[PDB]
Amino acid sequence: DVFNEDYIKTSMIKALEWQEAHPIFAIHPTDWTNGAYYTGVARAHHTTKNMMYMAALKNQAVANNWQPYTRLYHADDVAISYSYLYVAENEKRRNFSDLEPTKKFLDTHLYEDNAWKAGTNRSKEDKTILWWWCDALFMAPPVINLYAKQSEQPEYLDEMHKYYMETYNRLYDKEEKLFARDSRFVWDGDDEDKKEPNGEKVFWSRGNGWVIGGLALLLEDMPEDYKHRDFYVNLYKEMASRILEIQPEDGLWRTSLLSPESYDHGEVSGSAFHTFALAWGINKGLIDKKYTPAVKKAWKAMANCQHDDGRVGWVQNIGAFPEPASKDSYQNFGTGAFLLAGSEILKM
Amino acid sequence: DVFNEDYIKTSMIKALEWQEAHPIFAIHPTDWTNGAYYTGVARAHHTTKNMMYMAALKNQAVANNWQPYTRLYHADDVAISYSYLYVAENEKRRNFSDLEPTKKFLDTHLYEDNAWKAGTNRSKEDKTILWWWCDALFMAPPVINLYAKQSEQPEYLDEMHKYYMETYNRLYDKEEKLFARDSRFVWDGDDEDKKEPNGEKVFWSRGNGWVIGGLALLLEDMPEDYKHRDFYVNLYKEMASRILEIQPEDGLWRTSLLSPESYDHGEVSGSAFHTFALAWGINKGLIDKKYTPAVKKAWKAMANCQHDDGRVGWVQNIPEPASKDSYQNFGTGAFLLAGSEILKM
Amino acid sequence: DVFNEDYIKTSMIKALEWQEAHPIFAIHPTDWTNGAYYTGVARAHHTTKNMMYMAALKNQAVANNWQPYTRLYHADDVAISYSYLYVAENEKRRNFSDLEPTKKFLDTHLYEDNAWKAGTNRSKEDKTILWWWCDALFMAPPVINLYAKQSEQPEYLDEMHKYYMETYNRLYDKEEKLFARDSRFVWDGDDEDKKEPNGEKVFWSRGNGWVIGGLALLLEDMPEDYKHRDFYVNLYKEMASRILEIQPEDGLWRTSLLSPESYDHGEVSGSAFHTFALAWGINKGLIDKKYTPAVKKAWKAMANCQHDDGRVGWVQNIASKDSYQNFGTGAFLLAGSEILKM
Repeated sequence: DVFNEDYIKTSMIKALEWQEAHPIFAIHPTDWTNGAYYTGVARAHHTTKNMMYMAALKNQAVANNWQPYTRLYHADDVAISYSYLYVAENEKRRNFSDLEPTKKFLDTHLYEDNAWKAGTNRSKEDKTILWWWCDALFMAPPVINLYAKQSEQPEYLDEMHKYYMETYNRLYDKEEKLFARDSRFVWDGDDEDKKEPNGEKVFWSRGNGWVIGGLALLLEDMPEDYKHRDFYVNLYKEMASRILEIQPEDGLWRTSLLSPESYDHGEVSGSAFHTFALAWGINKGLIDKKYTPAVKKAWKAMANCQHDDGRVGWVQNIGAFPEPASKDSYQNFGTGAFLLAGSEILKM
Repeated sequence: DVFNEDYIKTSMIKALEWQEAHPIFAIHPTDWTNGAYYTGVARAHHTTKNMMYMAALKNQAVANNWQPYTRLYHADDVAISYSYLYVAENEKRRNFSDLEPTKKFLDTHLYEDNAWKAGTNRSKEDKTILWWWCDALFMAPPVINLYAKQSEQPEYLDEMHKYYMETYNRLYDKEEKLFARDSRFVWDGDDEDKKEPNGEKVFWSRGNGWVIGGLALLLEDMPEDYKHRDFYVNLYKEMASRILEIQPEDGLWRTSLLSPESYDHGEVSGSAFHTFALAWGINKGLIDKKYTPAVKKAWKAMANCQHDDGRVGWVQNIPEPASKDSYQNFGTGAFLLAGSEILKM
Repeated sequence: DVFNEDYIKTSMIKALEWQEAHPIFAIHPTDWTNGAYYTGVARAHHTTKNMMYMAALKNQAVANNWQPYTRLYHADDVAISYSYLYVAENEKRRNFSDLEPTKKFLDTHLYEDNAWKAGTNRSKEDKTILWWWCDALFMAPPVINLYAKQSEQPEYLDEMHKYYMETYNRLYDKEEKLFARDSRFVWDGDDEDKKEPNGEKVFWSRGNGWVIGGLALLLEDMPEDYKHRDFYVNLYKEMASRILEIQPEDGLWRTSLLSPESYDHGEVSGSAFHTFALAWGINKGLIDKKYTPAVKKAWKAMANCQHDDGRVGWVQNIASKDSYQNFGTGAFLLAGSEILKM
């Protein structure tokens, strides 16, 4: 019974236990894959207050010495600080959490020059603004926002806004209400554009999941009266509206948003970010309650991809565009997304 | 059959496995929560000799670089050295274990001045002697005894005894035969005496379980001829009689010793310390064998609170109400201590 | 149903998950027990390509900061570098893998003097050549061989061969086609001779498992035209023919190879090394096809010693249905990794 509150809490614990027994990273335990994963752990804790989530969060923060990863120009490398900030706020204990290494990262990232800001890169991926790919909008903005809030330094939000607007102005497709992953996927309108197998624009489900899930985390903690809030609220509603509209019949979004018929089964990690962001918006009254059944159908479909031992399956491995997954494929960020969806499904 | 030797062994291993897969700490892997946990893992090893226990003990000792935690005035931060001392004795490898950080801790703890010894603290907790709260008598005394034993330096015991007597003189209720947690729970006869709803003095089950289970560990290894040994033996027998006398009908002590009716279910960690200390005393001949069925009733109750995947449940946190899913690493340690003695009965 | 491809892949994943949940070492996570274990994990990845094996390999290499253990004269302390070289080759990723600590170890191990090379030791074990005990032939040669291959430095193979020949000249019993563990077990025809309860020479199953397993790994990656290759092929063929010949009825080698009657039950870790090496050679064409049933029978007997939760049991410590070791799980994964390919 996938909608039963104890079912959902037990499924969430089992997903945590499975992933804790299978640690994984792309390049380091402090990298974006674990940052996204522990961000989901953090929200699962926020909803259930179960000590086991907080144990895992504290475990990893201590093991990593409260360090972000080390490419200071690189948004991916600060995603882990969300978990650090969350524990610092929610574990009231002196001589324990340390936010200095996060502060140091953010100061360099935001205020120091680097090759990406300088716009001197000449590659296909076009690495000529700080956040030149859409996934960055999950990795850095929610951390800068929670940092600004906890430290009472609103100026970080201004710097966040400047870079978020650059990404938005480059990659947000105003006609389709979805983000291209990077400049390669923006159309010039001719026979050399990158297209899906059915000829449509490429909009990657997890790619857009990062953005919309980043919006839900952002709006969760951004001040009510922040001077640019309306910009974020409206982007969130526009993207939510499209994602709802293109949700496949069986409830799971495919890895390709506009060419879902290219895949035989839906993909869990992008679907989990959408279900998180959607359930969040319904719970906050930003999205009409009549959308509850669509958000529940996704939840049901993802719940049925979870193995008896807790593994969250049907997750596409690391990438930058639509690719297949299978029933045993997993990743820590995919467990993280499932934990995010569950943490909001529980509040409906 | 919860009394079958093979049932108990497989239960204890599952409790270890489940806790190893769910590591936890209050402030650090070397903190008292882990020191109590791995002291239960040490005693499980000592009874069963299963290589799985010793693997887990060596893994954390090496991962922690043999260090206790860092507040050298604080008995909680040396609890972890019990496991280190146990590995140094029982893992037969020269040049593997390092007891120097434990020695550095004990020398500063016992011989150098600090603000708790100075007596100037003005808090409600009254942190005006080294071991100003009763739980400290599980954390430091058993480690100082093992250290004194392996170093053959009995002066460490004399120093242990001095501080142990301060805690006993402040907190042991000679009429009730149980310990108050700290000065706040000691009655002065005035307006803010702390009472249970039934009017009785407040004695915490796990608080007393730290003390009596610490007494069993101490007497396990203290020399038969130590000058002060009788004092610990009679303390142990007095607390044991009272703890037996107040045991609830279903086997499990509640979090409150003199007001069990304030809780709707028994609590596992305190009960496990009592069960360990009581079983140990029966096996050593300090407690009369007629008390076996009661010790056994407690083991059965706790064995039924273990989940199928090994989780030891009904453990009150360091607080949310204790529930069937609630666990702690020191609760799994206490369950392993109990099992380690039930096995030898 | 132990021969089905699926049963085999899921058994190996269970063995991995059980071992990963039960970390163990003799003295350090980078010691030989773990080197053996991760070497099985790397071969399981090589056959299956399952991302789970690679996550475990990457995890331990970063946790250990790519360091072998610390006695540079000692072959045991470099066994963990096989997994590091494996990751470096197979995880295509910049500024991630580090082979400098392995290179430093091998340069000192192979090219600098030490007390064992100097020949001054005067004990029963006779620690007077670099690799004075046969297990060292699993620990160091495969790592040297893989380092030589990835660095394009065949001079490392030449130095490997010098030390391998020493251990061969001392410890390989040419009439029995098996290795003695060290000089204590070699006969000189006096009362000091060590014998089994039945009068036979002592040949240890795991001891020999290390050698023949080492030889499969070595032959897997040594260039085909390497000038010393025939020595290694011939040795591998001789050992494999004998180990086939002495394999007990129920499929499992006992701890003692010439006195299996001194034990009630076979032992898994040694068996799993034999099974890996024998299955490897059948697959490579070095061993006759007709020996498939004998290797299949080993795999089945081993498969039946795995608990439901993945534990590989009946492994003698450094033996009972419960007894396990990390290098026993490693040997099980090695065997599986070749059985899959038959």
